[PDB]
Amino acid sequence: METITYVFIFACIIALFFFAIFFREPPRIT
Amino acid sequence: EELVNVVDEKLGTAYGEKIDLNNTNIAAFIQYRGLYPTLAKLIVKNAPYESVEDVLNIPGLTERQKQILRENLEHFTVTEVETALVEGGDRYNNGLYK
Amino acid sequence: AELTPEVLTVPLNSEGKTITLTEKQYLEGKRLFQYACASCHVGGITKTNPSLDLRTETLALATPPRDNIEGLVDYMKNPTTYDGEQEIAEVHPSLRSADIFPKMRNLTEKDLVAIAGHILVEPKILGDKWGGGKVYY
Amino acid sequence: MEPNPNRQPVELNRTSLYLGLLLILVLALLFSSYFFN
Amino acid sequence: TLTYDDIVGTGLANKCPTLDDTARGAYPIDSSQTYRIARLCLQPTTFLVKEEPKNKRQEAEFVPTKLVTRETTSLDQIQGELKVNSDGSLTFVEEDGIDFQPVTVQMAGGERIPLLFTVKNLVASTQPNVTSITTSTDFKGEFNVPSYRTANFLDPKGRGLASGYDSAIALPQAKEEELARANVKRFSLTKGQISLNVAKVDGRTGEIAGTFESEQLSDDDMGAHEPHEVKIQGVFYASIEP
Amino acid sequence: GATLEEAWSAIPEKLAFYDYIGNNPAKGGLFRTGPMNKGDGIAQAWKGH
Amino acid sequence: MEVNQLGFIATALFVLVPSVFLIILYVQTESQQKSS
Amino acid sequence: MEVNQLGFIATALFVLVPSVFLIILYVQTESQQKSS
Ligand code: CLA
Ligand code: CLA
Ligand SMILES: CCCCCCCCCCCCCCCC(=O)O[C@H](COC(=O)CCCCCCCCCCCC)CO[C@@H]1O[C@@H](CO)[C@H](O)[C@H](O)[C@@H]1O
Ligand code: HEM
Ligand SMILES: CC1=C(/C=C/C(C)=C/C=C\C(C)=C\C=C/C=C(C)/C=C/C=C(C)/C=C/C2=C(C)CCCC2(C)C)C(C)(C)CCC1
Ligand SMILES: CC1=C(/C=C/C(C)=C/C=C\C(C)=C\C=C/C=C(C)/C=C/C=C(C)/C=C/C2=C(C)CCCC2(C)C)C(C)(C)CCC1
Ligand SMILES: CC1=C(/C=C/C(C)=C/C=C\C(C)=C\C=C/C=C(C)/C=C/C=C(C)/C=C/C2=C(C)CCCC2(C)C)C(C)(C)CCC1
Repeated sequence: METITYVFIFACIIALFFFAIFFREPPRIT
Repeated sequence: EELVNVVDEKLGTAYGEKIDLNNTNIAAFIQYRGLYPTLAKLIVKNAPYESVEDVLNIPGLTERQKQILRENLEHFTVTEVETALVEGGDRYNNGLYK
Repeated sequence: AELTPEVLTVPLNSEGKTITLTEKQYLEGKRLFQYACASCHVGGITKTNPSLDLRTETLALATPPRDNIEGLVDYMKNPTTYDGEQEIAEVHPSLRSADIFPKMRNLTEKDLVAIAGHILVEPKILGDKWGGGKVYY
Repeated sequence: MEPNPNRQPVELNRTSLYLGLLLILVLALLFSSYFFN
Repeated sequence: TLTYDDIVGTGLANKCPTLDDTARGAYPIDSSQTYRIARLCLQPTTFLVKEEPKNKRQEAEFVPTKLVTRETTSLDQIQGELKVNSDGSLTFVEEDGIDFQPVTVQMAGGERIPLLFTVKNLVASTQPNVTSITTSTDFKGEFNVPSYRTANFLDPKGRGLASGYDSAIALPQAKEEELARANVKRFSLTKGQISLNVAKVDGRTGEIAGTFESEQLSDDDMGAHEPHEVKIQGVFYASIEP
Repeated sequence: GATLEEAWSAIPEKLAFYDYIGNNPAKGGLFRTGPMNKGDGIAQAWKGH
Repeated sequence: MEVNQLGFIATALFVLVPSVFLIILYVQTESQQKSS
Repeated sequence: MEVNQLGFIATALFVLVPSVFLIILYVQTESQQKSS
């Protein structure tokens, strides 16, 4: 049980890596 | 139906007061005039003694050695051989160093 | 002042006579003890065979008595187990056996007496720290 | 990387939300008991 | 003919000596000759753990297990006088030698069952009226099995038998009793019982090989769990000399 | 030609078990939250007919 | 009282998860005017 | 494994409650353009 809680965090975080890198707000050269 | 530690208990026999011929570590043999070195190798080797004296009748003991044992006989005792104390050839090197 | 004359005075013979001593000899004792090798023997224990220590009492119970500023000398000259049964000369530094342990060659009765007095003296000051190791450290 | 047209906004007004909440807060209040067995 | 620098690495030193198919030629035992054994070797292959049968009482099982600790298994260099007592049967009394290899096989489930493969304090004898060791002959006798661990040994959290923290420790005002199982560490002593049948014998060499089957117990773990039964199989060499 | 004893001791474990209402799917409960085990418990063995 | 163990994460999450949805969708809209 | 009982509602709510806040504040802003 609690070890899923560990693995759930561990995972949803790897996906916070997904978005923050690929759907991150881009650098606008102006 | 009350299981109990074996060494702790045998520490309660005469084993804790004197030197146990059949169990005691070979290290407690130095604490007396000229016993450690060899006599011990024979004391420790040589079967386990039912009587504290059967020490004196050990194959090949020397006319002098014989004497010593007699002399020191005071401090030797016995209790059933203790499986937990003798196994592992611990009696030669108990794991206890300075 | 603290390393006083008699505290530097120790038993000579199994018969009682005391040789007292000097700050000079004591020093050679230190210089020696370490050069004569504390490599197994460092502090007051015995790394090759931890069962035997150099504490005053231990040397007394030895055979022959080895607490005499004398005793240790025989030993260093010729070594014997704690049985005094068989000469241990080949496995222990000894003048009898110099060709094995070089350090033991440059040794003299002068140098010996010193390394000797060092052994019987150190306990007097260090207390138990002499026999024990690790634990007391 | 060309915008898709179908990007219509979303709607849930000051009230609908009160109902949405009254809807949950209730079942929650109802099932809680059975969720405790 | 092989040097250590020649055999090291092969994981061969764990597999012991063979006798080529020029065997079945019985060894001429005297009755007028003292006779002793030289390096009796037991190389094993099959470790079976009698399955702790479920509560139901129908034939308990002997499942097969996977070896873990690679090659640290075989045992040899065992020597002992080979007695030639009345009725012409041979009894071999082991005096010493490497014979207590600690192995841990992985059970059917995920269990890690560890036993102390050993043939110590061994006294093996064979059939009567035998003047020659041959494919016929066989050896059966008893053991002596201490326990996986010595007397000292501290299970994590400090407990121990002939040393060790002595109690619950980590838990100070905890409920004393019911931890007896853990605290006081009892030390086991039990009988083994192998069986040795020859299959390849050389008449002159004194050499003889064959299969063996030891049935012993596992790890007492001071008190932890009731041990599991184990049967052991493999071939064994064992040179005989006068 | 068998003891009524040899008789039932003849019948196989698993099978008696099937004849235990405790496995008859109906008996449950809509909120009876778990696996048949935190129910009658863990079946360890058949007592006997 | 011997009750089920997930009572909290069950009943609770049941409230806060859907509720949070509605919450979002509202302030996401009441912020069209930048107000909120 | 004998562990604390609130492990779930503790650790869990710890995640979903503050997180939901940020979630809100974002889509509340990314909806200024009515987009989202
Ligand atoms: C798991 C299956 C699944 C799939 C394949 C989709 C797919 C889609 N959803 Mg969606 N949705 C789902 C489950 C799913 N949803 C659930 C369980 C909810 C409950 C809230 C929603 C609520 C929802 C809303 C309000 C909207 C969509 C929208 C969409 C479309 C735009 C992509 C998007 O970001 O959605 C939006 C939602 C998600 C991507 C994840 C929502 C998960 C919930 C809502 C977490 C808590 C609320 C959070 C998502 C805030 C969402 C607000 C809003 C921006 C959606 C896309 C077709 C539309 C969209 O994205 O652009 C307008 C849209 O407006 N969904
Ligand atoms: C409990 C003490 C307390 C008090 C007296 C206030 C008082 C206030 N808060 Mg506030 N706030 C609090 C706790 C408190 N807050 C906590 C614990 C959070 C964590 C999110 C916030 C987050 C927050 C935000 C982002 C904003 C305020 C705002 C304000 C001011 C406008 C009234 C309002 O609706 O707030 C807003 C929030 C609440 C009334 C309740 C928030 C409780 C949390 C956020 C639940 C989950 C998020 C939810 C509230 C969505 C809020 C988004 C946004 C509209 C606030 C007002 C002075 C500002 C405002 O209201 O107008 C712009 C504002 O923008 N608060
Ligand atoms: C009997 C007493 C018991 C006590 C409580 C009883 C109160 C019951 C009231 C319910 C009325 C009947 C149906 C209501 C529907 C309605 O309300 O509909 C929308 C509400 O939003 C809503 O609520 C939308 C429902 C979204 C709920 C989100 C949680 C569920 C999924 C979460 C998944 C997360 C993993 C509002 O209307 C809708 O939206 C309007 C725009 O605001 C449109 O104009 C249309 O009317 C459209 O139907
Ligand atoms: C050089 C200064 C040394 C001195 C003065 C010295 C002195 C002694 C003495 C007095 C004993 C007997 C203790 C007793 O029974 O009361 C002894 C034993 C012993 N020493 Fe040294 N020693 C020295 C160096 C070394 C070194 C370098 C070694 C390394 C091999 C060594 C190894 C041993 C061993 C193994 C014993 C035990 C003998 C046995 O029982 O087999 N010693 N030493
Ligand atoms: C117990 C339970 C459960 C639970 C579940 C959960 C809790 C979940 C989840 C979830 C999760 C677990 C999630 C997740 C996820 C996500 C992901 C996983 C993603 C991803 C991402 C990625 C993969 C990425 C990629 C990348 C990036 C981002 C960049 C850099 C690197 C790379 C490129 C790779 C289940 C249902 C099973 C069953 C029933 C009950
Ligand atoms: C906890 C709990 C439980 C259960 C559970 C669960 C199962 C939960 C959950 C839940 C979940 C686990 C849900 C899920 C899901 C989901 C989601 C979340 C979805 C989705 C998605 C999203 C969000 C997104 C997507 C996307 C995007 C992002 C955009 C477009 C593309 C795609 C589609 C990919 C139990 C029984 C133990 C009881 C107690 C409580
Ligand atoms: C659960 C839990 C716990 C704890 C708890 C708690 C404590 C919770 C909570 C929380 C809470 C209980 C919080 C609170 C609060 C709050 C709030 C919510 C606030 C406020 C407010 C608001 C929101 C609003 C206000 C207002 C308005 C509306 C506007 C203006 C006016 C006034 C200011 C009035 C324990 C330990 C058992 C552990 C497990 C988990």
